[PDB]
Amino acid sequence: MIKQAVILAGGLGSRLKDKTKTMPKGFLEIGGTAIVEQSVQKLLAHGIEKIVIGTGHCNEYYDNLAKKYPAIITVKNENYANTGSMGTLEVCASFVNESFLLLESDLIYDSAGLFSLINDERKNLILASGATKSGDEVYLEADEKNCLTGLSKNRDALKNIFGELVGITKLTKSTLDKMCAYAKIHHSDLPKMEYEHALLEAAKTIPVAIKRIEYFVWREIDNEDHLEMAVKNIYPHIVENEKLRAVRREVLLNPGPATTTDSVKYAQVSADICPREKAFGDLMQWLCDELKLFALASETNPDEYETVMFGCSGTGADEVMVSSCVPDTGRLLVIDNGSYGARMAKIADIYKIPMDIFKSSTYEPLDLQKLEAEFATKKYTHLACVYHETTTGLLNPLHIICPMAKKYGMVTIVDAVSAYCGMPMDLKSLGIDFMASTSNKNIQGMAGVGFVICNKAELEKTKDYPMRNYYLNLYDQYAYFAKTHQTRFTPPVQTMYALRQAVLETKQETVQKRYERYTACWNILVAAIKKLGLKMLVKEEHQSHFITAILEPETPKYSFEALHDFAAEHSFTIYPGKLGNIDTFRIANIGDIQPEEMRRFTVKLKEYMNGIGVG
Amino acid sequence: MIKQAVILAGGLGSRLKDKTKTMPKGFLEIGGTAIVEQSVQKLLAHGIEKIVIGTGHCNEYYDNLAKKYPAIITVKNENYANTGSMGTLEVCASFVNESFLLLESDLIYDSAGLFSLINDERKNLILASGATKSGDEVYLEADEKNCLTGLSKNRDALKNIFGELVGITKLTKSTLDKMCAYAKIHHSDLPKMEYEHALLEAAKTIPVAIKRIEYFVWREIDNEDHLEMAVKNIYPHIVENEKLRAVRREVLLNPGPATTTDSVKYAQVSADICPREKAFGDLMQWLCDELKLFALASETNPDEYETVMFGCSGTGADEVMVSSCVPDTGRLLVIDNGSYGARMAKIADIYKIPMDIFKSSTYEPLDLQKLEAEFATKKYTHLACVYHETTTGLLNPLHIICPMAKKYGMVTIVDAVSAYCGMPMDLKSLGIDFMASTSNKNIQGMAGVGFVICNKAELEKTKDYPMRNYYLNLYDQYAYFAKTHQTRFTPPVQTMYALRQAVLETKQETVQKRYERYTACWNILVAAIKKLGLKMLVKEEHQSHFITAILEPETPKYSFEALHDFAAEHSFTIYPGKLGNIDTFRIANIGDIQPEEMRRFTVKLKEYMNGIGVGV
Ligand SMILES: NCCP(=O)(O)OP(=O)(O)OC[C@H]1O[C@@H](n2ccc(N)nc2=O)[C@H](O)[C@@H]1O
Ligand SMILES: NCCP(=O)(O)OP(=O)(O)OC[C@H]1O[C@@H](n2ccc(N)nc2=O)[C@H](O)[C@@H]1O
Ligand SMILES: Cc1ncc(COP(=O)(O)O)c(C=O)c1O
Ligand SMILES: Cc1ncc(COP(=O)(O)O)c(C=O)c1O
Ligand SMILES: [Mg+2]
Ligand SMILES: [Mg+2]
Ligand SMILES: [Mg+2]
Ligand SMILES: [Mg+2]
Repeated sequence: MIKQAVILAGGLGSRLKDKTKTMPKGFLEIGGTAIVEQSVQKLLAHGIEKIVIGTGHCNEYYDNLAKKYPAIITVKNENYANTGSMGTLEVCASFVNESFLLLESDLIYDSAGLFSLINDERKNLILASGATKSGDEVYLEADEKNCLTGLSKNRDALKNIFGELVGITKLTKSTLDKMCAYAKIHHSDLPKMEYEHALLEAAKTIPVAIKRIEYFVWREIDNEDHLEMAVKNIYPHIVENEKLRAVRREVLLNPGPATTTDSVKYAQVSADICPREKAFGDLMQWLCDELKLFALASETNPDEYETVMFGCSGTGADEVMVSSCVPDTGRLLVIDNGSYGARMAKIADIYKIPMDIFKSSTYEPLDLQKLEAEFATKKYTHLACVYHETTTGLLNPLHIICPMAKKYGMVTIVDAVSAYCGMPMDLKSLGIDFMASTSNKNIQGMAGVGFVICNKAELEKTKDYPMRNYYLNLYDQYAYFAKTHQTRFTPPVQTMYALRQAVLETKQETVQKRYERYTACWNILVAAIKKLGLKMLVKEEHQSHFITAILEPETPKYSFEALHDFAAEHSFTIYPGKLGNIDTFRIANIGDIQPEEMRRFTVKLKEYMNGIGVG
Repeated sequence: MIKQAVILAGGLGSRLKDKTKTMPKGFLEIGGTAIVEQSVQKLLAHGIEKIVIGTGHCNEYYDNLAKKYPAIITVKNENYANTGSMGTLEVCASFVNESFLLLESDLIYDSAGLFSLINDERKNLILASGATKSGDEVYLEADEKNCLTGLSKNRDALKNIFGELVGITKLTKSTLDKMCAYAKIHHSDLPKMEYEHALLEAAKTIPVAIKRIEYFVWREIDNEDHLEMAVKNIYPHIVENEKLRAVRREVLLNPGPATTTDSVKYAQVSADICPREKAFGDLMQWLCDELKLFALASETNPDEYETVMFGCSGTGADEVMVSSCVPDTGRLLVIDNGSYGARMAKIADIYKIPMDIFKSSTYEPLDLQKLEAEFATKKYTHLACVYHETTTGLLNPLHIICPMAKKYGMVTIVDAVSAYCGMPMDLKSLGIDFMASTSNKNIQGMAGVGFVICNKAELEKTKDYPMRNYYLNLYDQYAYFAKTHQTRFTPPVQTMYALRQAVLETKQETVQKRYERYTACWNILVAAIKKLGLKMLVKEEHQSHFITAILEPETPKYSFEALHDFAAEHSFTIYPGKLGNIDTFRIANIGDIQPEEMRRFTVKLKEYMNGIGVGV
């Protein structure tokens, strides 16, 4: 997979005259957005994790772009006025360390050119098109292996015309080295070298193939004629082509699997791979390194924590923790104030772990005096509890409970399955030793990877615990990968590709802003609940903001099924209540849901409720 | 998703003169394949499981087509000479029970059209294109909501030209009902009604939207002019469009995950769905009902068997069996003649199940005499064993071992992780009570679903047993789905969509033909092994044909790393040996690997082996 890209954007764009006197031409806007920002989104959407933008003229526009996209690094060609495009690539190259995509800044293009270059086996590969009749075409001459032998804007300087250079090229680091060595040795005589020229030179000794997509839909914008072609013809075509790959968007109001981006969905599609290959071990290592960061404050040293990934669900991860972190020499206290706390107590009981339960209401907060009293008996070495009790939307105050458990010398075992990545978390100041979550809740990937983020020292303390199971044993799963850079058994390979994409998108959003978008959706729902006269099971002060239990209207005209089927006709999936003794329904707002989508849902809810005489 | 399609294929193709005298025009060939078989392939590749073809003219071409694609059912309009296309749709209608794609038979098209209709939220939807300059165009007139209000081959008879009808339309069953009711009402006065006519009438009371894809690449073939645009321009363009979506193909010579079809890859891409929804409960039910049939002979009663699916790996599925099927009141005998037999023994011991181990060589066949003497001690209520020991490619003779165990009163627990779907199996005659496998080995899906196919009577016996774990407990996982039509926990939804496609493609290939394909590759590999002077660790007669353990060459110039890195440069992934005291490398041939591709590998293997002095 290609993880890096370079956008060459130091040019003056002089041929656009007034348009570029104050502005790089990448920041021309078609359809409401800078063309280069669209390219940045297309690159990240295909799993590019680092975008090196070589800046020069009006570099401020790009520095300000980088503020919106953490994947961008800007590097200025201070001499941009007196070099060509090769000089800008030269200041970028020290930032490139593997194979990469190389893009011009004045392009619009069908993103299927990204996919097609990434998925071609040839390592050095120019994307080319058929005839465009656009002006300023760079023509490629190719040999019988379709490899580059000449290039020129004068079609008569060439021995054949294979296609036109699009400006999107896949290259190895070694090919870049060769280009930068030829550019450097010609700093005096060829000061305005264009990157194409150095690539042609490099192609003499390293084969550089050309992939000719006859009908590839693209346009470069050097001047006003190009812009006319872009605005009137090429852009609406690109829009249509990219919408052909759009996936049916169902808005899920259940707490996960939730609505996903289509870039997370398509991240599941990749070359087949043997998961014991080094490259896949490096991907699993990167997933471990990056997952645990979403649970730590930036000032907490990451090396104090480990991630342990398993092929299993959230319940699986909870069972890993209960069944691997509490020796028979200790005693566990489980907080049961919901289905997931009750589940952990039943797991501990199945395993015959010494254990008492602290039972409390599913919708009103825990008594912390009574809880501290149970810590104070010194009977408990370990505590297992849930952060967000998805049963009702109750948020347990683990910023209070778990540091208190630590003050009593206890190890903390935390189900954060529906909390992690939806709100900021710092395991260190939260006093949390082991934390479980999954790949398909608030991180917004696909189901199938459960994981435990561990205080490394407390993880180590379990090295000599008797195993209670095999597939779900925390220490062995951790120890084997530390030793072999392989995971013990076959993992959900494609789901792990999806998880990496969801990790990149969580870094792009940041957890803080995801929390704000979740809470904005929640704010809309609660206001509409109040207007309709509906009642909330949990008091707002005590809620997670990620799911809201709503009491069922008393009128016999209501049923869950009728509201559910109506909402489903409008592409909204709602969720039943989970309590035997109290009738509720639940509306969650996680995943890719947008505030306007929750607004549209409340409109439909009001339609339905009004139709049965509620509100 | 959309599970059903209909092809109207009854007409004469008269405008094609001699080419259709003896043949339906759907069987015109471009690129070596009948255009209508090309359409069937793209339908099947997008998850369609039933393709109803309405026949008439020379219906025998379509009946022979149906022999090659089991998803096809042909139904002949006997009166095709005296109806139009709606009459053929009429005789197909009772075979359609859901929303469906409706297709003309003379089409070539970008398959993106299937994907785009399936993923559009509007339930009744005509695919349209911009102007084609093709002749015989069917023009569509649309209202301000892009819904159909008129159509004609005569441009001037319409108040507006919204686009051209491609001939691929998504409809509900209720829209089909309406169309058929209107056609029967007009049997007398409109006996040659075209299906377009009836759809326009339905659109007067049911909104039928039009999805206009301006640059959509397609062509219908009614005459020689159409055929020329198809051959010279449209078909090469579709080929290019479809190859832009191709995923890089690595040939995996490791035993799973292995090379997959791109249709299985893209089956993971779907509408987000809450797994407790009835629709997804129905999918998991379908998967259970279909997975167990690849482990049974047709003469075996599928009602005697259940499937229990989990979100775990093959080791997880083995652990499900070991930890849920043997109570402390019994005693388990584990056969250990390989890594996965040993693994089941290690799991057994961690749970403290009463057990002995029957150890044997990892590359000599087990002594059936010694094993029977162990069974005859009457000390064991349960046997656990491995069908295919992918450690070495050693295939245990379970068609002897497990019925013997049954004759001795034993319950049988079988890891068939690397055996199931690569060779015909019948659990009834094999005497197997519990059989595990996964979604990413010989069934050729994506990893994440581990499952246990159970003798129903024996599965129900385990209700009495104390739970030893929770996530991996067989009975509780079975019973919950039986009671609720939901799985206990969140499953790997998208992996299950891919498993469904892999199931559909196994049904298309058949397990017998897949065994032949695998064995075909294995033969090629074995013949090249011998030509090079390489030695196999397991005797041919005791091998599975699915993975071959090869002795590493003695020369210091050999290394697994060099051979692996050279192979990988040519898009082949090989696998290291697994054995403590014998140096081997392994070459598997499961997954979508083709024989020509195994031949290409042996050519590169000879290049490497000759390079270091092996093989003359
Ligand atoms: N294949 C090129 C057709 P064109 O001649 O229009 O090249 P450009 O003038 O559009 O420059 C190509 C890219 O190269 C960039 N560039 C140009 C000059 C320079 N000194 N540095 C650059 O990065 C520039 O910003 C732009 O994105
Ligand atoms: N949008 C269609 C306009 P066109 O005039 O090409 O219609 P065709 O003659 O090509 O037929 C359309 C389809 O309808 C089928 N058909 C036609 C006549 C008939 N009695 N039964 C059919 O199924 C036929 O085999 C063919 O595949
Ligand atoms: C708090 C909590 N814990 C555990 C789980 C179990 O997750 P899974 O269904 O993936 O087992 C969930 C499910 O919603 C959850 O919300
Ligand atoms: C016979 C056998 N049993 C068990 C396994 C373990 O399966 P998994 O890697 O999915 O855990 C394998 C996988 O190679 C196998 O071949
Ligand atoms: Mg130019
Ligand atoms: Mg340019
Ligand atoms: Mg026609
Ligand atoms: Mg036709």
